Amino acid sequence: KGADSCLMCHKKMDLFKGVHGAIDSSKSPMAGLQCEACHGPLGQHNKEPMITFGKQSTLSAEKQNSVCMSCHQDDKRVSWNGSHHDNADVACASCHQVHVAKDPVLSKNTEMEVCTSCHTKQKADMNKRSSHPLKWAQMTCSDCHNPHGSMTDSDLNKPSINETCYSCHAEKRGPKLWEHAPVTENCVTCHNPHGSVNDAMLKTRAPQLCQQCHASDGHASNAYLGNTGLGSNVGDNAFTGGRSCLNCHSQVHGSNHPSGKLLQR
Amino acid sequence: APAIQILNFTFDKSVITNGVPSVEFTVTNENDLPVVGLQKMRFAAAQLIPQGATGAGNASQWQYFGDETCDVAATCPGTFVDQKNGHYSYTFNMNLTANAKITYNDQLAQRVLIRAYNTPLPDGTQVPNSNAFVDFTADTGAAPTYSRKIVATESCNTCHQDLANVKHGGAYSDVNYCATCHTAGKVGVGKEFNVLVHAKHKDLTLGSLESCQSCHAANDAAPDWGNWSRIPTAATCGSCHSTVDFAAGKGHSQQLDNSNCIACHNSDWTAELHTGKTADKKAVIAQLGMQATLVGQTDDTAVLTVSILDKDGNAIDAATVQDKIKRLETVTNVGPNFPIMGYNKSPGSGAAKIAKDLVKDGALQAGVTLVDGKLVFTTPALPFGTGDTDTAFTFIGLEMCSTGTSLTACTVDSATTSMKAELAFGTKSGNAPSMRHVNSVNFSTCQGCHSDTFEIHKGHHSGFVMTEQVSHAKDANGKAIVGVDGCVACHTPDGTYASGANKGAFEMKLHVIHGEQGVIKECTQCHNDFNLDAFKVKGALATSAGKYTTPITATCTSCHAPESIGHGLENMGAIVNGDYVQANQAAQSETCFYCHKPTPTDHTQVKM
Amino acid sequence: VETGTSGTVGVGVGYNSEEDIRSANAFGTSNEVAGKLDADVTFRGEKGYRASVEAYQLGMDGGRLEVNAGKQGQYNVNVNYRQIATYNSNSALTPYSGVGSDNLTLPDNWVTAGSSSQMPLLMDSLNSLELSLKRERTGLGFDYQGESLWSTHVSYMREEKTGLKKASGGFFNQSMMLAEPVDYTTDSIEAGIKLKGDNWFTALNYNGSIFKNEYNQLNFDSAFNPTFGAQTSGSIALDPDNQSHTVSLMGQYNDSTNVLSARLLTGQMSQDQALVTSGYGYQVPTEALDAKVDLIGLNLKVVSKVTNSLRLSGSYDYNDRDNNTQIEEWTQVSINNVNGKVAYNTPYDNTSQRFKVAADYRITRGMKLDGGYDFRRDERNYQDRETTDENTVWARFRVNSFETWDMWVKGSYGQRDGSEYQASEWTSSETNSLLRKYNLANRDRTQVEARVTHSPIESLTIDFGARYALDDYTDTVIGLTESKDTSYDANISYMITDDLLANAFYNYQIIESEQAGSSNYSTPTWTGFIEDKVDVVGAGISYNNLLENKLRMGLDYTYSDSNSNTQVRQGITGDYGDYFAKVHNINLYAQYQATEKMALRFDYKIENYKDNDAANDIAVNGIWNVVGFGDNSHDYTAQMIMLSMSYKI
Ligand code: HEC
Ligand code: HEC
Ligand code: HEC
Ligand code: HEC
Ligand code: HEC
Ligand code: HEC
Ligand code: HEC
Ligand code: HEC
Ligand code: HEC
Ligand code: HEC
Ligand code: HEC
Ligand code: HEC
Ligand SMILES: [Ca+2]
Ligand SMILES: [Ca+2]
Ligand SMILES: [Ca+2]
Ligand SMILES: [Ca+2]
Repeated sequence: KGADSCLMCHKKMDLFKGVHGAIDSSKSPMAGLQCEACHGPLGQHNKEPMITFGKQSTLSAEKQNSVCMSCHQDDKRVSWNGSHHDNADVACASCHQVHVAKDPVLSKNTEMEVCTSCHTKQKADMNKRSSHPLKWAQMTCSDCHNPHGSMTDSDLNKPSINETCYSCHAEKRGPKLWEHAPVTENCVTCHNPHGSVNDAMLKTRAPQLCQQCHASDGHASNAYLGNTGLGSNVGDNAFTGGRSCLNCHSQVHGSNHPSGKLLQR
Repeated sequence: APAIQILNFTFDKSVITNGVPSVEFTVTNENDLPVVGLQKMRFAAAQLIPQGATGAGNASQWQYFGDETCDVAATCPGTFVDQKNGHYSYTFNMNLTANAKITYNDQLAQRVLIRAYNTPLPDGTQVPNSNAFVDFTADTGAAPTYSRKIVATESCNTCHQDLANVKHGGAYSDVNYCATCHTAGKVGVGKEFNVLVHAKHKDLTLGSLESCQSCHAANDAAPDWGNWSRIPTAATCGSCHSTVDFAAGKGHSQQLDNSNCIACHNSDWTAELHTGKTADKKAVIAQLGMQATLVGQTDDTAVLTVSILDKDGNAIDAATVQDKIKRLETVTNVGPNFPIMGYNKSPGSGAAKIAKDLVKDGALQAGVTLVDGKLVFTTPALPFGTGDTDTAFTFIGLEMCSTGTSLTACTVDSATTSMKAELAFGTKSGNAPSMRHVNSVNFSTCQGCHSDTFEIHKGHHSGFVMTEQVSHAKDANGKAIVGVDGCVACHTPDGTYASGANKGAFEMKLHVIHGEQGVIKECTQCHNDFNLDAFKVKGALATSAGKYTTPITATCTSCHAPESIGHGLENMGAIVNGDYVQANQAAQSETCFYCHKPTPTDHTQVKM
Repeated sequence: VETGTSGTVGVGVGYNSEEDIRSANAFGTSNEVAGKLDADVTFRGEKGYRASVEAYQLGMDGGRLEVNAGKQGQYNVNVNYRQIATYNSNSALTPYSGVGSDNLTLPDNWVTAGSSSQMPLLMDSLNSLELSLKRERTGLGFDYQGESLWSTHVSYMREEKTGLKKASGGFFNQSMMLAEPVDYTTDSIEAGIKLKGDNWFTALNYNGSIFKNEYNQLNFDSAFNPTFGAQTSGSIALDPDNQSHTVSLMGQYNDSTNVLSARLLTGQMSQDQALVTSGYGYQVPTEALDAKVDLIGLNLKVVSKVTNSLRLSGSYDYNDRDNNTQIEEWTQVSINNVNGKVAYNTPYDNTSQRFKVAADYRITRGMKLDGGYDFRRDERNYQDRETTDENTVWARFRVNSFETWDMWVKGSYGQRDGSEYQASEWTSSETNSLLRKYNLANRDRTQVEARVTHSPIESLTIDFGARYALDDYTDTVIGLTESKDTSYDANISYMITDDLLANAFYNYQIIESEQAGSSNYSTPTWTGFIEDKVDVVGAGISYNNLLENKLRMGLDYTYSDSNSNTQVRQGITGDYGDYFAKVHNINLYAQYQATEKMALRFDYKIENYKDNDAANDIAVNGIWNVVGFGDNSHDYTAQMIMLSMSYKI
């Protein structure tokens, strides 16, 4: 058999220097149905149902993913079927392209430019004062997310927000003797994972952050007016200047010191 | 005719217009009738810096712009307006933006004060010196967000009666007025109120000042009263803690400002360490009481039985706390309305008071025994007689070894506490006992100055806490009177151990001691009444060693030097420092109250 | 060549001045002059043997490498390398010696004082330090596929992290900024067995993490006179060596009408590091912890096509962490108690379970509507609130058909409520009765987002969207009260079919937060207003020169303004000063395909960066009870170039 002939009518371009133009393994062309698998010649085009005219791009059909799904449901394409992308009528083809050697999306220098085309918010966020080093492509969204959708809420590659942070910040994984409750519970109770005006990607910083949760009588619950005109400069005190509350409570992510309950040492 | 007693102020509109203050107000008297024709008044304007605006940890602080005095008959820099219906208004001459020292700030809470002078109305009616103030937002004239109303005049008046007595010729009677003028920039460094007042009371022994609540307590006129524990600063703490130099790091770690104090000195810590010693004291005093009985015998002796009581008043086996008794001290005399046993032997009866300690250092003393769990001791024979001398009486003081809130077995090094004293009466005839009057001096008046835990004569003696345990009379409203009648078992007409030299008789002792104290300025501070009829059962009193004076004269010369009475005293059937028989023959021949008609409110009154 | 070694390799070198080390982030490395070595080569021709190696920017940060080998469809063995490095500063000053070490010491001639303004040898002693963190991950993996169904996975990577962090060690209010060393080595391990079928597959994955800190405590001499407690030196407990292990079973049943997904997960995280006793004068109840936390997860998802007009989905998730570390009595140091205040450790347990249901009804091709309800319930330990429950309902509506316009808008409204709020006994000083920690408080979060793209002419397109969110904590009277986030964005692209492409963007965002607090530990007396805002614009031009000496070049411009402004109002209103970062980036590139088998490219970028934190614009002795690192501001213009070459081999 074989049908070695669909090729010669077509302009000898779509070089198959890539993985799906390879031949050795029992998947794609050899020991398989060749340009049939992705297009479909029971009786080839120039002849809608049971016919050989598979479009495959940003253009004509939609929900065509069916075809590559017969072939690719590994551990990572699970939850794709209700995925924010699938339900957005996004297609495997709008991201990936097969008909050229090595796919651009899997260069990590570029996986951003593709994702930021729709997710315009992130293109602001990684220009902010602090953020993960995506601008110059030391990292990209694949490090945190899986674009095919995960069972976790914002399609994170790990089963919860904190164990996706721990893949790189293991220093901060438990269990510590005296842990700060918010840190253990959810890391983005304080941090914005894409970027922030404030340093260390904090939603709010220095004293007011702590004063959102700490209301005990005394120095934790006073008004720190800062620059005032009447005498109080902003960098002349340990509460608003320097590292604010962390000049005395530096272990904000928890302590394993016998006397660390107040996050002091 | 009815000269105005009280001026009561209501503010209707108070604001700052382009930097010039304006007040419009209503004045009414003690029966809520308008007061019309006011002649002289001083107007003052001020500004409040909030907590922290000067620096983290610093307190709120007034800025005093200045004062203007308006006299309707003479000069007045501003515009004073009488609506001749009780309503008034004043507009200042000063413009706050033009102040050399203070930048007027439209956003700071503002305050305006009024001293209404004692100038009488045009129609001749008397006006009492008065003071009022108002707190307002500069533009809207509404109630401000914040304040500094920490202490209240009521608390000072517990001891001072009227704050005007204290300073500046009576001009100022409300503590908020002082608090506003005595701020940084207006007075010298060290005279700011948060330091001045502490400093003028730190070195006083008054028991009530041992706790911050004599001045810092919850009170409707003080929404900020709690700052006393929440605003620790070098100036205010150092006002009592003068040995520390925070900037130098002497006696304390270095503190170059007040940013950090509150971090270490939280409210609860400041509070307990300054209220705890008083609380412990009350906690230990509360655990034991005493009831005593005293029974006259046919051989002129007296059996005294002392019963120690639990927290609820039920008697206990005394051996259970014998090991905790440092000293149970008794004093027995005869004739409560006029003791006839001296401290030493009396010229008349020839008898000295019966002084016996029932327990010293955990041990029963000679002649004391335990019966039904009670202490018993029988006196030597006493000079029982008729009438008042039918009654013997005994004063009882208890001093227990303690630790914190605990009573502990007494050791050589052991702290002590004076407990509730007891007073006991008994007769030879078996008839009802005579008792001295309590209706002229209530011990409650003392508590104001000396606390409810005045351990009188702690030190050389067991100490005496005067409570209703000694009470035997009630007042108009039906409440128990605690009198100081027990004291006369020692402070006899014949003096104490110097027999006249220190003027020991109780009719004189408190007067001499307290006439020399500038806080004491009116007899109303101890006296709700004078019981002049009491002199009718008095004899002569020892006024120097071995020599005696008729009682009315003796009482008056506690303060009044005998020589300084222009009209002379022997003229009046008085005898001043004569011998015993001569003086007590003349005891009832004194003519003073034919002329002198004294009240606690004015004791200099006379009728000729 | 299709058979045999084939591909391309390249090199590069670049230069940068000046020496302010923030420039090192835009550049490849920190060094004055860069080094680069790109590659992409491939081998085949041995009965399906294939053997590729690829290398991105190796010799500098962001560097990567991947070599593979084996038989195309039976097995593959790879080895990898990655390098990340972020540079923070080289302007900080510390009097401590032994920086980068376990032990920070002052000169033996040092004179303590009660404050930094009065330490005679502080200025004289200050030596410069560089804050920065570098990661080196080297990995290795085997991958064996089977004939029919079963394939296996096994991989192992080791990261070595080095550099310095900012830390604070002091005694009560005396504080010193210290260079916390970081020499971490964290291992990761993966192993998996998958059985795949026509319309189903099961996986069994093991994941393992192992953190090893070289140093376990940080020792430092006190610059200050000894204060109450009488200490000359501190000892901070560093992040302890820990480890975590987990296995997840997953199952997928595919089918044209329905699909079912499931995930089962069990793990344990452990920590047994010995406890710090230096500079600690009380008896520890144990010389070492045996802290263990047990993780369990359960994930269920069904998606079915009830008709072709609409698709119905449901989900369920459950993630429970139970810390059953062992409680004991720990003597805390206290300024009020000389003998220490005793405190019990509180091992926090966290459970989460969510249930959700959705519907995707396509009224019409080009017009899809979606609606869903999500329920979440979180249970917690030792805290103000036991349980918190949120009910959120949402919808999204997309419309592509009409003209060249393509639109969609989505809105969600969620209400969080919970059990009785009542402050914990486990704090050292009880909080205000009115405080509501925002992660626990009743909230109403409503957000709406709309986006439109229109392309009337071909060779141009314009997209713009707008977002608005509001977290409103209705019953919070002390604490976080409200946080609203609004964003705009507009991007455009076009060409007169000129074969040069252009684009331009502007994005704007403001997050406005608003909180209250109470000085007299009662009802509020002050309020805080924080405004966290960003403006970023840029435009680029790119020209591919076709049918000639295959040149291609481009020019890119971007400007950002990150800015924070916070204000506190108690009686009056104060504010914190300048908090901003303003940066211009221009990138000019051009490549010439000279010599056919080779190609050369030239990059040139300018970075004008200026940042200021008004709180840290002070000197070292700037606050009396703290020893600082100094001014951190940056204002520098960086001029960077690089050459690159690639030869076909
Ligand atoms: C000539 C006799 C052809 C044979 C044999 C095959 N194809 Fe083709 N095809 C042909 C032409 C002239 C074109 C261009 C169509 C146009 O509009 O210009 C195409 C197009 C395709 C496409 C792209 C469809 C599109 O996007 O317009 C595909 C995917 C395609 N052809 C696939 C295909 C397959 C799989 C064949 C063998 C099984 C095959 N073609 C044969 C002409 C001819
Ligand atoms: C972006 C919107 C994507 C769409 C849609 C799809 N894929 Fe994707 N894929 C994408 C990225 C960014 C990567 C990088 C690898 C990573 O770490 O995430 C991948 C990877 C793949 C792979 C390789 C193995 C893997 O990563 O799991 C495969 C086999 C793959 N993608 C297939 C695939 C299918 C079948 C898709 C649609 C149903 C699909 N991809 C969509 C980005 C995106
Ligand atoms: C507030 C209650 C926080 C929670 C929850 C988390 N972090 Fe955090 N983080 C917080 C602050 C106030 C800072 C500033 C530190 C400084 O020196 O100014 C940080 C910083 C980080 C950092 C940078 C420095 C650090 O100590 O490593 C990282 C890498 C970081 N945070 C990570 C992190 C993770 C992994 C958390 C949960 C898993 C997390 N943070 C929670 C405050 C808070
Ligand atoms: C202005 C409107 C005043 C008010 C009302 C009160 N005081 Fe005053 N006092 C005032 C001044 C300018 C001074 C002089 C001190 C200085 O150097 O500026 C004083 C002084 C006193 C003092 C003694 C001060 C000393 O130098 O040791 C005392 C004890 C005092 N004042 C008390 C006091 C009281 C009790 C007040 C109202 C009940 C009061 N002052 C009001 C100005 C003003
Ligand atoms: C009357 C003799 C007092 C004694 C006893 C105590 N305090 Fe006092 N305090 C007193 C006054 C008249 C004032 C100033 C009020 C004003 O309106 O300016 C104060 C003030 C304080 C403060 C300052 C609070 C603040 O500035 O916001 C503190 C911290 C304070 N006082 C403490 C304090 C303590 C602990 C006391 C007993 C140990 C104490 N004071 C007694 C008057 C008197
Ligand atoms: C003997 C057992 C006494 C009893 C009971 C009470 N007092 Fe006394 N008091 C006593 C002596 C021996 C002296 C010293 C000599 C003298 O007469 O002054 C005192 C002194 C005082 C004083 C003077 C001030 C002083 O030196 O501390 C006062 C104000 C005083 N006594 C009061 C007092 C009161 C109120 C008592 C019962 C309520 C009381 N005394 C009982 C001996 C004895
Ligand atoms: C305590 C601080 C005193 C004040 C001030 C003044 N007096 Fe007093 N007085 C005091 C005591 C303890 C007693 C003795 C009570 C007893 O049981 O013996 C007295 C007594 C008198 C009396 C005798 C009348 C009586 O009620 O027993 C007189 C006439 C008297 N005091 C006058 C007086 C005057 C005029 C005072 C102020 C000018 C005054 N006392 C102040 C205690 C105190
Ligand atoms: C030194 C200059 C400090 C700074 C700045 C801050 N805190 Fe603090 N804090 C400090 C000390 C000495 C203590 C008590 C030490 C002891 O042994 O008691 C504390 C304590 C706390 C606490 C617990 C006590 C309490 O008030 O509940 C909390 C919750 C706390 N500190 C919080 C806190 C906040 C929120 C800060 C900035 C907003 C802050 N601290 C700064 C010393 C210092
Ligand atoms: C699996 C994936 C395949 C296979 C095995 C073939 N095609 Fe072909 N096709 C596929 C995709 C994903 C796309 C769109 C995205 C992309 O191009 O990468 C296409 C589209 C085409 C086209 C359009 C023009 C173009 O490629 O630019 C043509 C002409 C085409 N497909 C033809 C073709 C031939 C002749 C094939 C076997 C020799 C063949 N395809 C296989 C997906 C896949
Ligand atoms: C959100 C919720 C926060 C925020 C933003 C911060 N903390 Fe805390 N913190 C939080 C909880 C739930 C707890 C446990 C005690 C409690 O239930 O209130 C803590 C604990 C602390 C402690 C221990 C104090 C004690 O035991 O009494 C400290 C010293 C502390 N947190 C400091 C701190 C700092 C400095 C913060 C901002 C930089 C901060 N917290 C924020 C919850 C939250
Ligand atoms: C008025 C008198 C004050 C002032 C305004 C403050 N103190 Fe403070 N204090 C005072 C006394 C008479 C005593 C002795 C109490 C006793 O031991 O019975 C104290 C004691 C302290 C202590 C105890 C330390 C010691 O000496 O053993 C401390 C820490 C203390 N006082 C602190 C303190 C602070 C922080 C103050 C300002 C808010 C403060 N005092 C004011 C008397 C007075
Ligand atoms: C950190 C610890 C500080 C903070 C920053 C301040 N103090 Fe203050 N203080 C502290 C201790 C541990 C002690 C000793 C208590 C005791 O011995 O029981 C004190 C003592 C005082 C005193 C008492 C004076 C005496 O010893 O007789 C005062 C008046 C005092 N402290 C006040 C104070 C002030 C005004 C502060 C900053 C403006 C301040 N302290 C800061 C602990 C610490
Ligand atoms: Ca009785
Ligand atoms: Ca005498
Ligand atoms: Ca280690
Ligand atoms: Ca548990």
